[PDB]
Amino acid sequence: VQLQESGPGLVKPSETLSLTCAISGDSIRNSYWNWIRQPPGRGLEWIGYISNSGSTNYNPSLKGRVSMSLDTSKNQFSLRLNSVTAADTAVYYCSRDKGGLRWGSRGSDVFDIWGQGTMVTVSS
Amino acid sequence: AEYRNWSKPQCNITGFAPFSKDNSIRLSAGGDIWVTREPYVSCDPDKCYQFALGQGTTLNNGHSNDTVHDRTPYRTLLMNELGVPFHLGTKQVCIAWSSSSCHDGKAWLHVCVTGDDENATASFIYNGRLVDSIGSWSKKILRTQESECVCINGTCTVVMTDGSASGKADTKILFIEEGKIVHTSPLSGSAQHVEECSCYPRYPGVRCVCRDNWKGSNRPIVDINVKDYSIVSSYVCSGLVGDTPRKNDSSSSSHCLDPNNEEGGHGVKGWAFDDGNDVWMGRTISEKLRSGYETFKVIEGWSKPNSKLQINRQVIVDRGNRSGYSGIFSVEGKSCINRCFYVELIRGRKQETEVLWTSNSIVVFCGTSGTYGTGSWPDGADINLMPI
Amino acid sequence: SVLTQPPSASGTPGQGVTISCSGSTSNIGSNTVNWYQQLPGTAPKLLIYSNDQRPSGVPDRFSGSKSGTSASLAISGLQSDDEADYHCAAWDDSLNGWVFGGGSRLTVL
Ligand SMILES: *[C@@H]1O[C@H](CO)[C@@H](O[C@@H]2O[C@H](CO)[C@@H](O[C@@H]3O[C@H](CO)[C@@H](O)[C@H](O[C@H]4O[C@H](CO)[C@@H](O)[C@H](O)[C@@H]4O[C@H]4O[C@H](CO)[C@@H](O)[C@H](O)[C@@H]4O)[C@@H]3O)[C@H](O)[C@H]2NC(C)=O)[C@H](O)[C@H]1NC(C)=O
Ligand SMILES: *[C@@H]1O[C@H](CO)[C@@H](O)[C@H](O)[C@H]1NC(C)=O
Ligand SMILES: *[C@@H]1O[C@H](CO)[C@@H](O)[C@H](O)[C@H]1NC(C)=O
Ligand SMILES: *[C@@H]1O[C@H](CO)[C@@H](O)[C@H](O)[C@H]1NC(C)=O
Repeated sequence: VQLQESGPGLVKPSETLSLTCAISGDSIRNSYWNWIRQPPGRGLEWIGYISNSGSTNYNPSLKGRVSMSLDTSKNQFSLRLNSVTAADTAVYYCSRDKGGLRWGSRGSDVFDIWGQGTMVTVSS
Repeated sequence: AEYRNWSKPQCNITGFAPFSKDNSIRLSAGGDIWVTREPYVSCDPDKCYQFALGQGTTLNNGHSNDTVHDRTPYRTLLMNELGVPFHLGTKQVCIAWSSSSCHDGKAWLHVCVTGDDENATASFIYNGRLVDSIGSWSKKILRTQESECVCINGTCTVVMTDGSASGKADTKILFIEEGKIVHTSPLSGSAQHVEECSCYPRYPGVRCVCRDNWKGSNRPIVDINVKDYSIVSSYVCSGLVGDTPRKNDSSSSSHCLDPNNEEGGHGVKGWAFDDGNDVWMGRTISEKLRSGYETFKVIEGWSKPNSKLQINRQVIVDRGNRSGYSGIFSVEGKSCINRCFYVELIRGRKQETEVLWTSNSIVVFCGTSGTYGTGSWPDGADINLMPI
Repeated sequence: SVLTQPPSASGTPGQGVTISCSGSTSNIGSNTVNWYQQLPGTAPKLLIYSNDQRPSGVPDRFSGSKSGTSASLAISGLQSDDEADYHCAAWDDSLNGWVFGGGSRLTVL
């Protein structure tokens, strides 16, 4: 599969950042889809994931300003970050967690497929 | 009363010691004991109960004839004390040929599936009253875990399968709060067939070792997150597959991402759980039939794929004695969550063409951090002295 | 991030470097660790999962281990192609999500 990100390169402060990730190959009906963000010169930060079943999870550190949705008709899924601040600028990747155990001594190939990312800048 | 959290750590397991026995078939020769199949054990915060799916008849009865069919209108979920045989005083808590009973620390929850095979009703009865109900979504023999469910913080999780028993089927995890279905999440992950899960609490969620009836002789694991309703799945990494029919230990394999396609054309309800990187598991002695039963720990069998290093092997039932569905239930200790398992010993048709009925007994072992000995605890009922 | 990594880890070509992720109990201590390689300018790529396994394609020179509440990634061979950032992801249990705490940049002089 191939995940392609698309979003506004520049977002005004306190506005809403709407990113989109388009998925090829396998359809978005069988895995969890996560958003990761990497601030410039910093490490990756997990935003949250959503599956078409309604199972959603968000990073508590975001203070609940994040919203993600799926569209199986378009085979796409979008991020709806709210009230962005100057510290919200980062490269936003969309990745896939195909499932697999997340507890105990056995894990799985989570984030096996990533996207090239989009540099979302927050300024005026 | 308070909701069970299961927040205590899982204490060390060095083996399994006998905890209970039924002797139901032996007592059936003289007593009035229900004809039962597919049992399980679930413990309320004070004491443990045994459940079964009675055929709506007793063993010394004319209606016990041809009691081999898995789904009849007269099957009922029998429930009583762990140890008391299913006598005429047993409480039939619901109508079901596929059930899942489990206690949330305040009241019992019973998921009971009955009705026609194509059109089936799953009734969710909480605190003695019917609180919810759903219908078949795939219209092909709706079923459930056939064991205990797990309730974390009052949010019980049940595994409901609907579809073919030899092909792709839709498996949904239903999150139920006080008998009301609050969420439903279809199975997601690497498991291609999930059926008859042996769920146990693994804080902060639930872990279920299910049975693959389509292609896998290795048991899938399904992790259920009661917080955000996310379901993940894989297979057992241990090379000693615990699902019969299977291939022998020399030619068996399990790479815990796909079914191994080794004699996966059938299955039996089984169990397993993780002790660190090791896996405690139980499986029948015979590779083709459900005869005998051992339990053992495979070293690095949970993390390292295709691990065949077994240790602490125990023979629960000897090779020449019939076994059946087995399952796991968790008991809250003083400071830990002990894991116990039950083994069903099936007697009657069609393996034994002497009697006309098909009943069972149960033998329950519990994990211990101390020492133990050997021995075998079979049915012990001579089929020649049983009524025809 | 919760996971802690050294800002950088360096080693001469031909030798081997070990990169360490340090986690808590509801972290690497109880869950597995996945090691991701991010080339400068591109997306991170999975290198190690389940602390030992390797995806189909990842060379055998990359190995992993877990010691209690810490994880180590060992890179034998160490050609100039391995100069990249390495991130360690563990499924946290106190937040029911993923923690990275990356930042380890590997330089091969
Ligand atoms: C699977 O289970 C679900 C849930 O139980 C089923 O869904 C129910 O299906 C029943 C049966 O179709 C349906 O009840 C009918 O509702 C109709 C209106 O919606 C009624 O008109 C109808 O009454 C007529 O049919 C009955 C036989 O079904 C007769 O006994 C009755 O006297 C009526 O017949 C007279 O009237 C008709 C029309 O005027 C006339 O043609 C006749 O000659 C006669 O004069 C039923 O009451 C429920 O409404 C459904 N409920 C839901 C929630 O869906 C589903 O059908 C099942 N499917 C399978 C395959 O098993
Ligand atoms: C038992 O059931 C079978 C089939 O239902 C029937 O043929 C038989 O007559 C019954 N009675 C006995 C004694 O087998
Ligand atoms: C159980 O749920 C309640 C909300 O009804 C919450 O306040 C409490 O912290 C939960 N307990 C847990 C998750 O252990
Ligand atoms: C075990 O399996 C192998 C391969 O399927 C077979 O050759 C052998 O006969 C079986 N039995 C024993 C005892 O090895």
